[PDB]
Amino acid sequence: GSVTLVSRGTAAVNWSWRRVPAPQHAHAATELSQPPCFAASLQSGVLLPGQSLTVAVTFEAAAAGTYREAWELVTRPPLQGSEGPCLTLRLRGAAEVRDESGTGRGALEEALAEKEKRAKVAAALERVLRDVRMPRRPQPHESVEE
Amino acid sequence: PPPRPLLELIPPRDLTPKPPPTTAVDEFKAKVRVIARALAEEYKAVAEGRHKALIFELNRSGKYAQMRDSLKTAVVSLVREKYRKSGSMSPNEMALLYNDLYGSLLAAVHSSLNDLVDAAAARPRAPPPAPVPDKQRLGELLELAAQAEAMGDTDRAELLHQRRLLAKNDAQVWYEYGTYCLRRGGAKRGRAEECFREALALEPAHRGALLALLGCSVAAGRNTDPAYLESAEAAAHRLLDVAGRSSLDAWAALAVVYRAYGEAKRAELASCEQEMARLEKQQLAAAAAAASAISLANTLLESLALPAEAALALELAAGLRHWPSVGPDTRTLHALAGALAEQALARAAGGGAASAAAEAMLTPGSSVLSMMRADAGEAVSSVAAEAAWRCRLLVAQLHKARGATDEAIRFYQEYIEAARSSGRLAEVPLSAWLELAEAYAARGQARFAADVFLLGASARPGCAVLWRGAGRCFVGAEELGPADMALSEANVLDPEDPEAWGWLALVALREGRAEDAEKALAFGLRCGLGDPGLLLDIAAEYRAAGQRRAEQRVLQEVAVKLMPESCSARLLLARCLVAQRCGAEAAEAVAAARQLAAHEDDEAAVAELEAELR
Amino acid sequence: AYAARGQARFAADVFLLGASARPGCAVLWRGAGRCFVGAEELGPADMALSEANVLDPEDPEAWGWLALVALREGRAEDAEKALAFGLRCGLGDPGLLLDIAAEYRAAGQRRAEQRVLQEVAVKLMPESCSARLLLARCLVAQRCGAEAAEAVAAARQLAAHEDDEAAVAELEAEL
Repeated sequence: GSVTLVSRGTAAVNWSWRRVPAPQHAHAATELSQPPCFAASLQSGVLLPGQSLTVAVTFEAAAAGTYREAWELVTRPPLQGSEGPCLTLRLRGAAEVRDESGTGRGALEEALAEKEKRAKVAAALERVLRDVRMPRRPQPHESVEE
Repeated sequence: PPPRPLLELIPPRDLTPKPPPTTAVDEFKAKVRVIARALAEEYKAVAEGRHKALIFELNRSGKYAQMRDSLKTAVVSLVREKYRKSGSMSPNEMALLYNDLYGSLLAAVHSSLNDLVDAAAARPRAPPPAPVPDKQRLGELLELAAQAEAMGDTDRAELLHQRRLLAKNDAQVWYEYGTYCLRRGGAKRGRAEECFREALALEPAHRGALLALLGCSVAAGRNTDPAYLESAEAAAHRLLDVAGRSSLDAWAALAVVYRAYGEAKRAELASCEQEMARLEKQQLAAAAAAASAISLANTLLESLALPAEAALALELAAGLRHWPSVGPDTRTLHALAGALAEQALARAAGGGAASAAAEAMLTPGSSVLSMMRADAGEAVSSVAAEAAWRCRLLVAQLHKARGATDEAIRFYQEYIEAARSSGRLAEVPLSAWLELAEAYAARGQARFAADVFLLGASARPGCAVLWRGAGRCFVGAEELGPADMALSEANVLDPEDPEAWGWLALVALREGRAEDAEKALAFGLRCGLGDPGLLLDIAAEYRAAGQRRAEQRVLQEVAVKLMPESCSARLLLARCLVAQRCGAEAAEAVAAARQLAAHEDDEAAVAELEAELR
Repeated sequence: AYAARGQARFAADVFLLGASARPGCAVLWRGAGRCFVGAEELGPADMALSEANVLDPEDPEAWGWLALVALREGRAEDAEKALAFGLRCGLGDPGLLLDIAAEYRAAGQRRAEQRVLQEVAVKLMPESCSARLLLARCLVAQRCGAEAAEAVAAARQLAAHEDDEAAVAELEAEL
């Protein structure tokens, strides 16, 4: 991610931060916060007046989830007077599995094979029905032949 | 081209295996475990104020300094152990590598401390992440397919079934795919029956060879009009099933197959007589064994219940041979079970042929469903209790009495509350929660459906379909917080579900996280995203918040999914706002032209005027 | 000369002749493995190439040929490790990577298909590699973000047949 933050106010402050997890429902049976998805090395830095600091955030994923881990807690010993003592920062990390369905097609043409087999079964019906044809024709003949 | 005087195996056999060195990681884990136990002791000694006090006291006492020294030595060893690739060594990559080693350190610490974390009295929530190449996802794939079927996500369920089929191609997975194909519909039953055939050919499974017989019995009665020859092989197939167990209840089950077979009443009667003899022998043996230390109707009940588990509604044949058990047996609760079976058959018939619920409701108006086993336990067996439970569920399902969604809510609430009081919440099918939520959504209230989905999730935390439905209902009720919240929980619980990603993208758009919405939409687009309504709402939110290229992409996906739904008008409006796509403007004027509605053609004329302007 | 001739097995023969004469020379073993791959003698190819990179590491050609043998054997994990080691090395041969990407196309594991394909694109941009890149992206998923860039590359490539393919790919991207 590499989020950048800029100071102003002619005051130097110690940039520390805390990680508050997403507040999952009472019934949620997931622990997606104890192993930190997002990690940074510039933690607990120092910010001088009129300076910009860039912090590189690396997102580690163990499954294909949104992994909402709202850092949202930057503390500074002279607590900020800019709309709340602690600033907010919303972190979202999305992973994907890249499902492989190339062979999924392979199962399909079976169903065509059974379409063929269904045709065979229906042809059996034609066999049975045409069985009725053969006895019908000869009956009148012998009478007029005699 | 002269050949070798020697062979090809002449190169020396060095035979050098490749072992991975990982000792430093284990040393770090052990040292961290010891340090963490000491830290826990200090934590017990002396809330967030407690944590601040503990860090301050550690700094003051200097135990933190010894921590730093020992951990510094350990981390130096770890870095030398793992990170020694080196290379170009640019500063941005250096920051990235520092982040990598820091994340590895925290991962190692968490892995080491997971023992104590689990041992803690707090409820152990296992992390959902199970990244697996289908080596173990089997079984869980069946569960996901079951949830998809419960919600009606047919294509996703079929894809999961085909995935497990490719993974294992075993008899039982073939059987599961065939059963799901049965549940899909009457047309799919041919595929279902031959998947049964594939499983049978692979293995003559005991549970197998009965489903194929059921499909054969379904033939010659199906709406697709199969002939008698299709059901002809059923007798032989179920005779082989009987040979699977020659002197068991499966034989009485196959007696139903003879009964279905025409002009075989003599063989059916002989089979019934010998089945009665075998049942009497078994009962006498049981009585003698108990002393030293009916059944036919129950068998017909179970052999009716299995096709009730299947999608077939033709176990009415099993019912028809049920009660004709010569002489009315002791009614007990078997009669009530038979009445439950015939009610289930009636509801299945109504499902098979639409508009049948109007006459279905005629019987439960009076003297049907045991009045829910006299509406009380009183002096009755647990069979009667579960019969009353199921009767309540069926009555509530019987919407079409007069459409009284209110009494539908009342009886769904009664059913789920009885389940909760008995403690068997998980036993409630997901179809019940889906029906209750749909009934609430039918009325003006959506938050009620949201909370009933939440109740379902509480009952079944493992399932993610309930959470995703909760997210849908929260979106409908416009509670963005809980919407994104439960949708994220559902997505993490079950990935590979495009609906969850699409809903997440919608909520992100509404909250204003444009980049999050783009990512979620892209992931869902890589996945299925069959539902057109989600994409249409995404396009509407985009119309509200710019991003005309995203508008165009989403609406093009809508157009590809569905030809004539006048989404071409939105296509044309978006590319007129873009104002460079006159060719597609004319194309979509033609799209409306063969869409052919009066209002659609008036809008087409307006769009044509706009295109002429552009 | 024998590779120009039909039976590249003869070129494999003289390559092991150089190898038998001087076991130390890894180049002879590497070429012999190349010719077994050409002749589809996968077993001897694997053995010769394994002995070659044992004799001499830091040979990205040998690593890539090993990866090709692994892919045609179906040991995808071993192929992935081989490509990782080759990328630690140079891997300057474009044809080997193209064949690797083809074997991925035939075997699945599409993410590796792109890894190899952007590797090829970096190695040689004007070789119509972006056409195959767009094909891979489209078949994997709806990734119009990269599909547009691939279509632009195909358009700027400016060959007649490549432009027909580019038009087809652009129609797919619109889909």
